[PDB]
Amino acid sequence: MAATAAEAVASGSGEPREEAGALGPAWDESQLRSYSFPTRPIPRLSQSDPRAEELIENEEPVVLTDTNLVYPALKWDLEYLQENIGNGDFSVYSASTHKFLYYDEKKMANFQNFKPRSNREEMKFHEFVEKLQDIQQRGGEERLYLQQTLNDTVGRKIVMDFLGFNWNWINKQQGKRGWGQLTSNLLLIGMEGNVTPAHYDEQQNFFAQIKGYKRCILFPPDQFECLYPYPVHHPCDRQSQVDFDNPDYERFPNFQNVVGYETVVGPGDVLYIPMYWWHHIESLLNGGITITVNFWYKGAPTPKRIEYPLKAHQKVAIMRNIEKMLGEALGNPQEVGPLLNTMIKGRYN
Amino acid sequence: MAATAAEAVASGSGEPREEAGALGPAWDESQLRSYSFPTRPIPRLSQSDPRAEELIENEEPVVLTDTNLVYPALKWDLEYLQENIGNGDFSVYSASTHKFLYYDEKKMANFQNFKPRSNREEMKFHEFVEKLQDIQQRGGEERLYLQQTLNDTVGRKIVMDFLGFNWNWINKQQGKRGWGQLTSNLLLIGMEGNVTPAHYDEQQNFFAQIKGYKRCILFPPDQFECLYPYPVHHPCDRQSQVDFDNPDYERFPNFQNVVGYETVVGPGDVLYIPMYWWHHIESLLNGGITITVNFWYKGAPTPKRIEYPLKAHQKVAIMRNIEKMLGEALGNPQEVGPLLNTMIKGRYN
Ligand SMILES: O=C(O)CC[C@H](O)C(=O)O
Ligand SMILES: O=C(O)CC[C@H](O)C(=O)O
Ligand SMILES: O=C(O)CC[C@H](O)C(=O)O
Ligand SMILES: O=C(O)CC[C@H](O)C(=O)O
Ligand SMILES: [Fe+3]
Ligand SMILES: [Fe+3]
Repeated sequence: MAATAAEAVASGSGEPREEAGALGPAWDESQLRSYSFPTRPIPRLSQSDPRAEELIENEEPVVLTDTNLVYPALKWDLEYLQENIGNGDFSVYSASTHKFLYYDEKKMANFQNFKPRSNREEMKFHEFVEKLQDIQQRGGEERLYLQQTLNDTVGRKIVMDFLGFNWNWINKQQGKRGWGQLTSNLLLIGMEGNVTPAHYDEQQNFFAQIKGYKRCILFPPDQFECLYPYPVHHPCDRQSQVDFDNPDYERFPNFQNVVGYETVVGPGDVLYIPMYWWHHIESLLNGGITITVNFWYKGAPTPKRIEYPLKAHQKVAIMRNIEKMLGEALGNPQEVGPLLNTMIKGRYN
Repeated sequence: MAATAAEAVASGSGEPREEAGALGPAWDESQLRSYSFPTRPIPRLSQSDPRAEELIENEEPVVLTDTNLVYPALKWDLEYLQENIGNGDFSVYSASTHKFLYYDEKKMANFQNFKPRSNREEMKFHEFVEKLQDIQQRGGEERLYLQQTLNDTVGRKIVMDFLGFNWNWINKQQGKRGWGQLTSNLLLIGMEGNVTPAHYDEQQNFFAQIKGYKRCILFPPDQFECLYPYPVHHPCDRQSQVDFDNPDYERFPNFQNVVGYETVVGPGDVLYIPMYWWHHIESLLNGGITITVNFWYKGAPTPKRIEYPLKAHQKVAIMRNIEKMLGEALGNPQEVGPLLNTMIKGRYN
């Protein structure tokens, strides 16, 4: 029965992997939040597996289990980083809810009726750690999520760890895919339960898990119609307007058709998040703090002769450009919507 | 009472003008079709009136009563033209209904499920006149509408009449408005009751009435949202999808808000139809055949520095361009609609 046959391939992250030396289940289902949509698993392969190379060349997610990409960082933890990360400033987001929706500040100018559910604040690593402890011991509920690009200002031992990354492997990946340069490395440290809502990036991403576990739920670019991203000029550009915890099927009917790809990554796993793929990321409930470092690369330059039909991500690119052009022409982003409706109502719908 | 005050300025063409020498009412109300929308009158002025110049400079319709634009052609009629128009071919449209919706043949390729309610056929003027008589005496109901650009091939006396047009006046109009060159002169001869459905042109137009009477109903460019033009790639591009005789308020709800500008033009009147203004044109019921010659001019070049806010016609221009671009990018016009809906549903509506 196809219905049942399907209810089966809709595993999710699957049965929890077992830790070496019989240290028990890495994590368990009750640590995962519950959503309204189905999900099949992202393949977990070895970098030496020809399949893994296949998925990447073909822009599909895959978790590489043995890259040693950030092997030297697997020793990182709060104590170690405070002693060696530097006296530099670290962007730290604070929020009331478990949801840390990203917002673009340079865009906060066009939409003033927008109020951030989470606020940013610069800190010295020890401050973040301090504030983390107050909350921790005082049993508070304020959630924090440090997210900072690793810059010229980190300490000596961190720079050392950095040099020990597996540049041989990734550089070859950058080379074989024609990608552009590495644009940055984002360091993320969050509290258990922290959620990064579904959104997509215009960067190729190698997501290297370091400490703790993270459940990653991705959606292919062709599910744009089911995820309803905010307007291109809105601060939450690229983020989904749908609240996965309380989805509004009236406003977002096609979210009822969404199908995800998930997996739980841990210390040493590297998840390839292809450019334009939506991803929702959550730190397992009661799993402790999580540490991750990503590698963002500019995508490869678009082929000179366009081949048809277009790939989903090229249509998404086209839609974004229309919204931007219209923004410039009308001289005001607020008017994009009204003109678009006028263009389709009774004509294309 | 504003409601009443308004029910009054909603005259229409107004009281029928009286013919010189007490020859009676030029025409009467029962000769006008009945529609669901209100209309105020287009001003009837003298070319020497500073107001007339005001409306034209400001791109608003006006009927000039004394231009002598086509004074020499006021003698034209079927007999005269057959003897002097030429042996050239004349495009003649035939239709079952009184509505002569224009269709672009070069575009009939993308929409094959489109069937012309009226068909074109080349003829020698005498043929058109012959076919006109058969129908006429045989009491048939097949309607014909000759519409042909006046070309290099017209007879000597017609070329003479042409030279006697008031080029001094119009050339000065072309000059003062910065318009481009005269692109053409369309000759129109239709049967009583013939209707040209609401549509807009991307040409400045001086509409010179010659024989018979025509009721002209125009709408400002900012009523785009009430008139629902077909998709830009459709054969009926620029025409309204709304059937003025049987309007579908379900599909076209805003047609309930449409307000027209009308007038009845006769022998010697010249109606200025500004670029992008919608116009519906009908030959009075039982008024005999009608003859008109238009003057189409390219519009003036768009100012180098764009001033805000945009004028309605600039937004219409913007919408058309979006539809065309999307057509090229997707490599197929049929897909424009689906992408536009995906772009607005749950995001901008
Ligand atoms: O100073 C900051 O926190 C921003 C650093 C910037 O993202 C970079 O290093 O390129
Ligand atoms: O790990 C998170 O919570 C956010 C990850 C971020 O979206 C990325 O693209 O690396
Ligand atoms: O030959 C025809 O009927 C088309 C003539 C063309 O419109 C022109 O004269 O520019
Ligand atoms: O007079 C007609 O029936 C059609 C007139 C045509 O739309 C024009 O722009 O001159
Ligand atoms: Fe991301
Ligand atoms: Fe026209």
